[PDB]
Amino acid sequence: LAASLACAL
Ligand SMILES: [Ag+]
Ligand SMILES: [Ag+]
Ligand SMILES: [Ag+]
Repeated sequence: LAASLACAL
């Protein structure tokens, strides 16, 4: 989940 946030942004 954390990585998905960083990736998205
Ligand atoms: Ag991305
Ligand atoms: Ag990415
Ligand atoms: Ag990604």
